[PDB]
Amino acid sequence: DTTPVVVNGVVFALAYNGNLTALDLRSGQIMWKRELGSVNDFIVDGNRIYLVDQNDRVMALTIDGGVTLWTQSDL
Amino acid sequence: VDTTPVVVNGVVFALAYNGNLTALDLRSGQIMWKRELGSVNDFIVDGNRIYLVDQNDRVMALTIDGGVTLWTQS
Amino acid sequence: GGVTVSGGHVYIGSEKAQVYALNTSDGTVAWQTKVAGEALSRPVVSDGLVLIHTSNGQLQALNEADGAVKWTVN
Amino acid sequence: NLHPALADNVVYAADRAGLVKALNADDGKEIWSVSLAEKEPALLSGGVTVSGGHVYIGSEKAQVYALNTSDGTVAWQTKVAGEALSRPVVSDGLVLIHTSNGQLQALNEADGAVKWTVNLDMPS
Ligand code: NA
Repeated sequence: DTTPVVVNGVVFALAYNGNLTALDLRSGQIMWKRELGSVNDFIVDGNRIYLVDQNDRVMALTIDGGVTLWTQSDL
Repeated sequence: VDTTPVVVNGVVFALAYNGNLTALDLRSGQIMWKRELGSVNDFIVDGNRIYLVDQNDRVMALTIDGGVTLWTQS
Repeated sequence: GGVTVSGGHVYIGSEKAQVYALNTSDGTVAWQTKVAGEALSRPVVSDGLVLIHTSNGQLQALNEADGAVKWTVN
Repeated sequence: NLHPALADNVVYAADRAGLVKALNADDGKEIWSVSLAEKEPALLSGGVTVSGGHVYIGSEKAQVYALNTSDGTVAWQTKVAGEALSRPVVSDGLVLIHTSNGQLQALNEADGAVKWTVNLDMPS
């Protein structure tokens, strides 16, 4: 998932190395960054970002600080 | 070729690997129309039309409801 | 893979021909359905249905509430 | 060859060789047609994205083009950090480009100047 997504002045972008970054669209200043592993896809919805990796581990993070809300890995 | 389906007005559009396009009724899965024409690679939908592009960059406009070709340009 | 969100559910398809609905609140499994093949596209949600296009060339619609297969085509 | 776009009843379509065209959505008549070669192909890959009287297209030669919707002439052309394989995203007067070598760049819609560059790969 390499096309950047923009919601409310904030850019969410995924690097190949599983780095997920939230930036201010105007300045490019990083609001938050999470170092993850093997993230294949993500989506922004309401107050959360939902991610999954190749291991079918699914996470939710806050849209504000990229803070982990929950993790599901027993799929 | 993008394989993920698109839904517009209760109509599902799905492109297969071979460039075959299918339009199905969303509620029943009932096939409305199919075009096994060309190597279509991409499409975009608006109000009543779906626009297909092929490998040769040819563009065809079809109606969403009937799969009727309104025009083609190459 | 692929992940989408609708109606208090996170939907995810897997290579293992499984589709999961987790609750957006806590990530607990709402439901789990075996599909016709490798689910290698984002699930697409519309009108209470979760559409799954498989590498198998199948197109299935699963109920949003319980994950039951409403219809299967192709 | 690339992802086509639709804006104000005009279909904008491009191919890898560099052919970009704009067609009336009603009857398919060609409003304009233009080539971004060169002979030597332009290798268009990222696009097409339409916004602000501009058609934005990225290429494998690390270029981002802005064409005028009016006549298909090149409004601007910007050297980016790596191959522009994704669709440009437009927001708040900025064109966002994710390059194949992990850079995220925001370019001005008006003149294509890179306003900022972030290394997404960087360990942090
Ligand atoms: Na949500």
